[PDB]
Amino acid sequence: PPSIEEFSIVKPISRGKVYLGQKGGKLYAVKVVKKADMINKNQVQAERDALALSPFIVHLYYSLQSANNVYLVMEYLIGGDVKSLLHIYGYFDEEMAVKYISEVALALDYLHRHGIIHRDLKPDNMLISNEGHIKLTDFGLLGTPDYLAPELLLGRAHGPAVDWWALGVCLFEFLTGIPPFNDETPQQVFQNILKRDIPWPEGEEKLSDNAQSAVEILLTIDDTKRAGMKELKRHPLFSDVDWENLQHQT
Ligand SMILES: CCNc1cc2cc(-c3cncn3C)nc(N)c2cn1
Repeated sequence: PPSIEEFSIVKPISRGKVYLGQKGGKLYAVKVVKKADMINKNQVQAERDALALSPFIVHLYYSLQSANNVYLVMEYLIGGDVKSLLHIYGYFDEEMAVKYISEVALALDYLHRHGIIHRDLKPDNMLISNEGHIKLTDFGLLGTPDYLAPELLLGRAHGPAVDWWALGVCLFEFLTGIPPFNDETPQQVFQNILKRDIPWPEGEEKLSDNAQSAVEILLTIDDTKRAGMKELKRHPLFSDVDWENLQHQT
C-alpha cells in the first residue's frame, strides 16, 4: 500500500487539477480532487471506477487519499493532449483527423462494450499515448457546453449516442480548428446545438463530401437515428481503415 509522500510534485500539466509526479525515477500524472467538490457538490468514485477498467483508456496505477484531497496516480504521456496538438497545427489534414477519430471511436466502442458512457468526450481529454494512439481521461460518468448532445441539453434520459455526438463535434473541430457550435455566450451555443447550426466552410477550404457526411451522421439531432460504431465503421470516410489491424497496433 504505497503512500503519497513518495510522490514529488514536479510541475502542473492540467487545470480537479493534474500534476506531473515523480517516484523512484518514474513520472506519474496525479489528479488532485479536494473535498471542496468531492464531499460538497457530489460521482467521484465514478471516474476512479471507469479508469480502473484499460488498453485504449489511460492506465490508473494507484488510488490514494489525503486530509482533504483524493489522488489519481495515472500514467504520464509526454505526447500531451489532442487539444494542444491541434492549437499547434491550427487544424489536422483529412487523413490525420480520420486517424485520430477512428482511434477515439475504438476507445468509445471499448467503453460502451463494457457498459460505460464517457459523457465528457473532447480533445482536451484525448491523450496522445507514447505509442501514438489516443487514450481517454477526465471521466464525467453539466460539462463543456460546446460538445454536449441535444438530449444532454434537454435533460433527457440518454445513452451512448451522446458520445457519438461529441465524436462528431471533434471530427469537425479537427478539420477546422474551431468547434462547429461555437459562440460567445453559453446560451448562444445551446441554440446552435439545437438548431444543428454546422458552419460548413466554402472555397478551397470547403470540407470533403465524405467528411461532411461523416460529421452529419454524428451530429444528428434524433438520437434514435444518430450514427454509432456500426454506421461509422461502414461509412465511406473510414474506408481506408483496417479496424482489425488498428485493434492489434495497440
Ligand atoms: C503533458 C500532458 N500529458 C498528460 C496529461 C494527462 C492528463 C490527465 C487528465 C486527467 N483528467 C483530465 N486530464 C487531461 N491524465 C493523465 N494521465 C495525463 C498524462 N499525461
